[PDB]
Amino acid sequence: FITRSQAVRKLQVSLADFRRLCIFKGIYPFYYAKDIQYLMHEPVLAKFREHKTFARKLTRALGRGEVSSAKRLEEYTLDHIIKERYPSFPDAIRDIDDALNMLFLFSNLPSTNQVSSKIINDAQKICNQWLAYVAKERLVRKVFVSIKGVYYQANIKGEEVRWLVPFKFPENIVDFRIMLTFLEFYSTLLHFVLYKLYTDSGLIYPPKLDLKKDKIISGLSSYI
Amino acid sequence: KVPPTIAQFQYTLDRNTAAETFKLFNKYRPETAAEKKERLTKEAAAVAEGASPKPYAVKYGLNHVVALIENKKAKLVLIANDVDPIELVVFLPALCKKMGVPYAIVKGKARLGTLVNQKTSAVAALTEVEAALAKLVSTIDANFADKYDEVKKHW
Amino acid sequence: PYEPLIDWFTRHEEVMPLTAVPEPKRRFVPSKNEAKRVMKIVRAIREGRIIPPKKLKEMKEYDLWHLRAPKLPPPTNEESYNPPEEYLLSPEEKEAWENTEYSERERNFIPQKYSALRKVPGYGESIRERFERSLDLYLAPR
Amino acid sequence: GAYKYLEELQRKKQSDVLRFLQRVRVWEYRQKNVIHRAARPTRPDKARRLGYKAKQGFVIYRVRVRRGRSLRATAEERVGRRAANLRVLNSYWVNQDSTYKYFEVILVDPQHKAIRRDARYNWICDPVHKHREARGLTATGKKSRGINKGHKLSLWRY
Amino acid sequence: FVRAESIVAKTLATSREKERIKRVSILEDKKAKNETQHIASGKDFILKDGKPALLFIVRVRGPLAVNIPNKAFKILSLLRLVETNTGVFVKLTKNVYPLLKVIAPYVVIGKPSLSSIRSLIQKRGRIIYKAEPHEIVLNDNNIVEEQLGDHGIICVEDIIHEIATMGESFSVCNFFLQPFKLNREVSGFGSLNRLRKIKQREAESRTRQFSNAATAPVIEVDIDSL
RNA sequence: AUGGUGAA
RNA sequence: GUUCUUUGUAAAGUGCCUUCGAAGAGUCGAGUUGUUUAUGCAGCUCUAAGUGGGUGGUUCCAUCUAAAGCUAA
RNA sequence: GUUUGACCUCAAAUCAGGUAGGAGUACCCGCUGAACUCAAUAAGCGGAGGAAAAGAAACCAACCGGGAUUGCCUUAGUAACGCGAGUGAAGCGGCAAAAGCUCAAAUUUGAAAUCUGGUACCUCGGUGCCCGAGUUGUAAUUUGGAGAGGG
Repeated sequence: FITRSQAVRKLQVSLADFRRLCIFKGIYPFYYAKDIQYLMHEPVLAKFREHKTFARKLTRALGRGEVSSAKRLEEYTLDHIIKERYPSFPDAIRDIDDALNMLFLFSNLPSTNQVSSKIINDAQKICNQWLAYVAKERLVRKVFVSIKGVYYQANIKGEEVRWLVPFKFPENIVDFRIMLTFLEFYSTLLHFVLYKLYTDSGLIYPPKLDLKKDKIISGLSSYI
Repeated sequence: KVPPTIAQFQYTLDRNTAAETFKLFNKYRPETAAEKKERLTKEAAAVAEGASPKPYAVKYGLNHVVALIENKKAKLVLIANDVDPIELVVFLPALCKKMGVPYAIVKGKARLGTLVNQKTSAVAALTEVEAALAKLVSTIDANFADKYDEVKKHW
Repeated sequence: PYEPLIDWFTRHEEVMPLTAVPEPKRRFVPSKNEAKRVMKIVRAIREGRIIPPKKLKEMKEYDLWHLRAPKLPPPTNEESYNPPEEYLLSPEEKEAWENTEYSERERNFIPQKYSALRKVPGYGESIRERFERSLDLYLAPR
Repeated sequence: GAYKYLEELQRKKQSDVLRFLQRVRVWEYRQKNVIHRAARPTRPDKARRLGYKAKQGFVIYRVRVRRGRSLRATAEERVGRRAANLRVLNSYWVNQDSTYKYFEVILVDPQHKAIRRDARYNWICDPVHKHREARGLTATGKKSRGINKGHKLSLWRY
Repeated sequence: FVRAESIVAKTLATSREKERIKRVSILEDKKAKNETQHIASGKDFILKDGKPALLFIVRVRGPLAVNIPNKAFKILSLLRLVETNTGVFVKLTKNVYPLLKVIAPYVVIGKPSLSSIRSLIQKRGRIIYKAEPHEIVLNDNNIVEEQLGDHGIICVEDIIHEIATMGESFSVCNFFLQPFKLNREVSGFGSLNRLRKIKQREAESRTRQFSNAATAPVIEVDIDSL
């Protein structure tokens, strides 16, 4: 076992990126050496180093000038982690019950400096697919109208996901950085989960969607 | 003690005129490797499926910059102060003065090169330009070449 | 030791250039050294090993199918917008719950009742509960 | 070219500018180690006319030798000893002091693929040229050997 | 201390803005009188009329740091859109039509959508009232049921309908809404933010352009951008 | 003399 | 010999007309001190020229272009 | 705008791609170098190859010119020296073999056109992409036999 600081020094990766790595993988007690050794072999470290080098080269270009170089410099998904933490699709569905609460909360958050508009747009669009799928297989079994929101319980192959729908009222705004990493991981999981569910439903994916109806209500009344 | 021929640098162009010179030079930045390569690829694609005015760019290479000098082709010469081999640039101001060509000194060779893509350029010059070049030359003259014409003195 | 220099030579300006080198045609010709590279690229495109720039843009385009249980939190406990009248606890208990030390606090909600649906208030503590659960979602010793 | 002027400037070493430059650089050289890498040659004209080029694979060294064997050859041998994998093609003077003399030496890497891949310098990669300074085959070595041009028992079967 | 260039640039920009405002006002005064005999144009058109139409307006930054001009500053104060990235819904009318040109350089206008209006109302909202400095968000409809609802606007959906359907309580609700402070685009600085801002700025020139012509058609852009 | 060997 | 390629306003040579048109510096050299088979080298103060300079013998003539480098026999 | 990045320099790597030690030593290349003028001999030191080294004249020549370097005969036991013991060559002449040449040196400026490294294909390497070296100079064009621009 090694200390958290010792493990960070061995990985020589700043705590900000170590938080993301631990969230993707999961390490806790002081910490067992084997977990740190396994993490060090992950390919995500190479991608993080590449991103840091890209950022520093972009800063070099911006300081030197010639913005064309910075624009030209602009030229990933944690698929492997999904398999490790979710050995099988039922395991992913089981973990959904607590994972997707963060995504559903983010689906109604307002855009701010701490959260880019793209993140909120993706979160809202993910709901447009989740509700669309749930409205075709008719797996809804509970509709508890709680103060926190309407506590939905869709019987997703017998795991009774306890996802909660936040109210449409403005959710006035903690360290969102960790929340941002959790949202990114859950969105990466949701992409594959939705792909699998749509393939199982027999509908061609991605199916067509209607935007004029979206401009009227913007919600489940679209995307067939 | 530095001889009178040395210390001609370090006393350089003022802040505002230096910034104006940098802005003017940025208007004629030479095409970079990526831009040149993409332009050549586009030209090849156009020709391979289905004659331009002479280009303009800043002069930076010491050998060809000096070659333009003496021939009176250099309209303006910009020199760095922090160059490690001083002998490379000690004679350049004297040659420019003898040939009757405007010249100026700047602090920071890397900043000199940042406007010409290369990491460092030591010296730079311009061959062609639109009309602000004359005003910049007059300002540089009145602020360095005529106000500090006594560079031959002091130690 | 300390004397000024003499500008005996740097006082007159030459008229004619020091050299009368003949003018090369290349200066008056569109960069034949660049037409060479243009034709090399043309040859490479003809051989097909170089993709035209348009195809690069036109080609900028799948189902992939210490590990203790996370211990999910308990389900809802009479936090409905229209709960039984008996479950609407007195203000004194609600005040104690609100003033209860955090973390050690047991209940995660305050009892309330609302008849009209439009009167249902929006939850303001949703973000805080999710943030609290986030810590356990990855810092839990398990 | 600038070299045309640099050569003439270096010719008048007694001039004030070069006298100041030498006394400025002597202290910096002294503060450095006995043998140290030089990022760029302080006399680019001399190195370029000596066949040195700025392309990859070329290395410039500097070394200090006590004053009072030929100093150039001793400096070349000393730099070659530390730089076992490099070849001391040539060396030239840059600065002199009352107690020490400074000679710049240009090194060419034979293992580097860039040096091996060009016909203008691939000859130096042959094993025959190994330790060229050791045998005094350089310009200073040949001069010391007295290889000038001009005046400057056997029994057969029958 | 401030360098000379800034003062000269501000003066030059202010002169042009004042000249444009004066020309537009003088032309509009003659157009209203209906003489329409020795002016560039008398009719009005929009390209991408003064008929009723609910439109959304966003206060954009720029142009260069022109000192607050009386006409445009007062017009903005009427809509209380002084702060950048602030927007409010206004009822288009013939009398209000010249205001677009009066404050065209500082704002961008367009036709919103029902979904966009609903999302904006349900995601943002202010009620600056009971010391009453609190910026309480539209958490519950109780405030709407008490302070509002005299005309039947009891819930947020009623406010949405009034705004989209131009109801009688449109003026009352709009003032009560304390128009929203929309978040800025980049909302950052540092290594990536600088490049992102530089890239975004290019679209501003091609989208937020002012022809400065007295008879320039009303500038309109789809509100779907944000 | 050259180059090594050892000892109180 | 056999072949698939031969290419792009691509490269070279030669005679005619015309205009331009470089050369290895603490280096040659010089004095001294040590070595050398009265050449050369080395330490050191000085250290320069480009219709210039190095080696020679007759009244100043013959040859060459040094202080960088590769090269089987 | 007290924040920042560049450039220059100084360090670190169980990082990637590379190399020197040692041995043999007849021959070869330099330093040092002892005694019966002995001897620029022997020993010692350092470095290499199958040969090493030298090599295409700031050479010899006083001719009706020869014309890279090295070996043999001859020059010659002569010139020259110490005239004394001993040392001691070289041009020319004949023989075996012959080969040329490359950069600094003058603007590629209408395009650093140059190259190392990493990656995906067919592999004593070639192609696309990315980075880096490069302007304090990487390719072609010129090395005194001159050479360059043009018609």
